[PDB]
Formats: sequence, C-alpha cells, structure tokens
Amino acid sequence: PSVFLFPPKPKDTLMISRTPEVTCVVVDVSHEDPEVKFNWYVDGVEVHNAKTKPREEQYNSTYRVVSVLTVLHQDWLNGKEYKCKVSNKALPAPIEKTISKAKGQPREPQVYTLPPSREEMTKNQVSLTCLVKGFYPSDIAVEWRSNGQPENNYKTTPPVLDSDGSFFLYSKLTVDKSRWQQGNVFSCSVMHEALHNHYTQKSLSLS
Amino acid sequence: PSVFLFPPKPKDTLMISRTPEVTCVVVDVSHEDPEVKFNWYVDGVEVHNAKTKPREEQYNSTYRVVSVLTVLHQDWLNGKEYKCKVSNKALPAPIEKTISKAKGQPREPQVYTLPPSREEMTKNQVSLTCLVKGFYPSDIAVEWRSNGQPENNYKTTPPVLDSDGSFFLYSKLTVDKSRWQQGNVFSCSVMHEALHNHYTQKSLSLS
Amino acid sequence: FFNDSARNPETTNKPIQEASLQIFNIKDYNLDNLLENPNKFDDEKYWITVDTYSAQGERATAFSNTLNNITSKYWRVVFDTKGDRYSSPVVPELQILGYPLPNADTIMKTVTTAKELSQQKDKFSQKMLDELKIKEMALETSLNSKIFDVTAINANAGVLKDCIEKR
Repeated sequence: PSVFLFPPKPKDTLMISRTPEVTCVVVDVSHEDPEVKFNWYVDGVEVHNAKTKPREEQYNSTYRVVSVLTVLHQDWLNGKEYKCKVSNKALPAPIEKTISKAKGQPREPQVYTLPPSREEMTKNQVSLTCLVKGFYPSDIAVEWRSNGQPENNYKTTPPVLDSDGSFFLYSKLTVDKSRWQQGNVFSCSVMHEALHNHYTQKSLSLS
Repeated sequence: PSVFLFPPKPKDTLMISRTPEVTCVVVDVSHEDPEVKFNWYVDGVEVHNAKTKPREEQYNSTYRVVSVLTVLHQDWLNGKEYKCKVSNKALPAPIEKTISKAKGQPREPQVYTLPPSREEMTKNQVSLTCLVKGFYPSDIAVEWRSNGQPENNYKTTPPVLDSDGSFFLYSKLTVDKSRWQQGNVFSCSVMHEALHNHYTQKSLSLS
Repeated sequence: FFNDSARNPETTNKPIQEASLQIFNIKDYNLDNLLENPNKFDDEKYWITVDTYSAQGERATAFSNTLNNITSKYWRVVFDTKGDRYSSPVVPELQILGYPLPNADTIMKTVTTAKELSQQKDKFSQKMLDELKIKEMALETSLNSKIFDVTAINANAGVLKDCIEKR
C-alpha cells in the first residue's frame, strides 16, 4: 500500500470564507484486508475531525481509500506539520506521511497588467496578460473579472522559479476585441499570503 | 525495477545541427543482480547503436542505469515508436516502455512580444514578455537575444493547455531599464515544427 | 458570546481574550453617515461601550452578562485574541438577548427625559415633580418586571408620554 498526502488549494488557504483540505490518498490497498484506519496529527496534536471520502466508482484493480482533513487557515500559514498515519491489517506497521507549507522568507507579488500585442490587434480576439513576479512561496491564486463580473475564458501558467529565487507566472485572459476597444475594465486579482488581506488587484483598459 | 522512458529535447528535434536523444532511465535496479541489457526498437526495427551512460555520482541506496539512444529527427517528427526493453536477471520477464510524438494536427505558434508594464517602468529593472499561443504539440523552444548576442537572464513558462485545445506559454526576459530606454533590440526566437525552418522571430523595442 | 470550545471541545483556536460590546452614538452623529459610509465609522470614539470583557481566569465555553435596558438598534462588537500573526477570533454565535417591544426607543426616551426633569430643582412644584416620579417608577417597574407584559409598559409609557410638559 502506497500513501499520497496532498496540500490544500492556494485559493482556499488565502480566503477565510473558503475551506481548505489536506487530502491523504491511499492506493494499492490490500484486497484481502481492506480496513484502513487513518490517524491525523498536527505537530503531535492528534485531531479526530477527519472524513473518509466514499469509495468512488473505480472499475476494478486497486482500492483507493481517500481521507480528507479540514484545516485551519492560520495553522497552514503558520506552517504546522499535518501528518497522515495510515494503518492497514496487511501492513506490518503504519505508514506515515507529513506535509507543510514551503519554508522560507515570504515575498510580495508585484502584479502588472499588460495589454494585447500591437500585432494581435488585427485578430478578432485579443489576449490580456497579467504578469506576477517576485513572490514566494509558490502558493498563489489569480483570477480575472470584467466590470466586476468574474471572467470565464482565461488560463494561468504554473509558478515558475525565477533567477533570484522568487517565483513568477502569467495569466492569459482571452476576450473579444469588441469589449476591449469599447473600453471595459478587466482586473487581475492576485492572492498571496504576503499581501493586505491576502489580496490585490490591477485593472487594465484601453488607452 | 522501474523503467522511465523520456522524449528528446524540443530544441534538439527542431534543429538538424543538434542531436536528439531518447533516454531510458531504470531506477530501483537489483543490488544482487545489477546486469541490465537494453534492447532498442523503432517500429519493430531493432537498433543496436545505443550507449549506456556511466553511473553518475549518485548517493548510494539504489542503482539507476540510464541508457541513451541517438535518434533521427525525421523519425521523431514522423512519430515512430521508440521502445526501450529493459532486461534484468532478477526481473522474471523484460519491462518494455514505448514513446512517440504527440499525435494530432500541428498548429503554427502565433508569437507576440509585449513591452514592460506601465507600472514596472518605475522599477530599476523591467520585464520583456513574449506570448506564444495557438500551437500544437507542446514540443517547442524559445530564446531571447539582444542585438544578436544571446541573452542570459530570462525564464520561459511550461506549455499550458489553452481552451481551444492548443497550448501557450510566456517568456520573461529580465533586463535593466537602461538598455530598454536607450533603445536596444530584443528578439524572441520561437522554434516549433510547424514553422518555416522550424524557426521564427519577433523583435521588441521602445516606442 | 461563545468561544470555539463551545462548538468543538478539542479545538486549537485561541479563546477571545478581550471583547467590547458597543452601541452607536445616535444622539451626537448622523445615522445616514453610517449607512452610506460604514467604513469610516469604525473607531471607539464614534460608538459607546455598554460592556467589556477581560479573560482574567481559565478558558470557558462562553461569557454572559446583564445590560441596563438598551435599545440602540445599531451595534458594534470587537474581539481580540492577542495571539500574534495569524490568530483569528472564532465566535460560533453572538447573542444579544432581550424582549420584543414596538417603539422600544420611544419608551426609553420617556424614562431618560423624566430623570432629567426631576434633576431640575427649580422647574416645577413638588406636587407635580412627585407626580412625575410615581409615573416614571410605574413604567420602570413594568420594564424590570419578571413577567414581561408589553401592554402594561405601553400603558405606563402613555401615561408618562403626555405628562411631559416642558418650558
């Protein structure tokens, strides 16, 4: 049996209204003895508020017992060690897995909105860019919104390691040229632990 | 023993002067019987021109036998199945792994250079951006160069899957504001199989 | 108000160390300033602290305390754990308890003004000043009655309403 502990979504840990989860998947679980007892610790403080997720509809082959744990934002951001101790009857002794936030001096993300290229103006659609650099750790979330209304058609690149040691990423908002030329507002909404209320915006419009 | 077949570098397969390699790593190799016989096939045509790489430094524990194969560009671009058949004495029967180029209609990368942000002009350094979108497959390479001289300080994001089905990526060239304001030329040099000579450039300068 | 230990006994959240229930200073400032601009109005100066808390003891499920018959419909409350970076307050529920009473603001304005008139020594004869106190204590009795009859409060308020003359 193999264990796979996973961290919470950046967006969840940087917004108190949302609820972050520390998932502990267990694959290749014994078909003979499928009993799995999860024990959850947070710096030794064993918690008992976990929730085993229902056995999803895998066709055959291997049992995959997931176990979720709802976590406090502060506990994650402070960087407490969440430990998932899996216990199987087939297993001679329990498998432990530990995870925590990236350990290092946090840095503020410099957010910059870039307009469509001079060449791309010929095309019927345009690409609004949002550069986000000089931030640490990689835990970050970005969103677009046009005139308050959250945007649908955009994509964000993974955090890429910069030369100095910080990370960076871009986010491409694909919109029609009509809405750009007409003069709407589009706002890149970055979210990082080293910001005011873990939040900041940069607007973008035609000039 | 686990086998890990890897494709060639995009830059190597798109330049005939460079030589592409199809690496076949083998990890968790038997400590008792460390003999590994690699067999290499290309659509059944067994080739015998491979080279087992010397055991790199390594930090003890588990043997990691790498095996490289030099390949023809045309054979990769045509999309021939390179198969790595690992054979160990401890292993009851040989492990095979197969790899090929991404199968689908190739698409031309639309290259667009974007200048530094209006806000970033206050900073002592600036970030020259190069958007590259609407291309397939993900096999692509990008480079900057200022006044002919290849650039050092830049980073390129991984190919990200776009909404339509194509990929895209950005490339951030970090330079001093002096060289930008003075009025140098910086050229984003994209390289993709669906281009003229697998190559195209877009220059960027102050206005 | 409750601590997180109320909701989850075995919680890791730090309890509220100090808190302050407050009411809006309706007498001084304008009400429509708070409605339009609620951000600006978020300082201790603009509100009136009716009761405070200071956890000078062991941890508890909740803190509760009586209040002196308040009406002010707009409230402010603050919660401080004092636990350094990332020490968010957790209050499962905040209870402001009382009784339903139509025009509770008008009724209590009658009592507070009736006290101010009895302060005026050289205003009216003792014969009418004594009539004030008997009408005011009648109402205040029905306010702090164990059984809360609203009709009795409305009656004594109506008696004391037109009793105020002014000069």
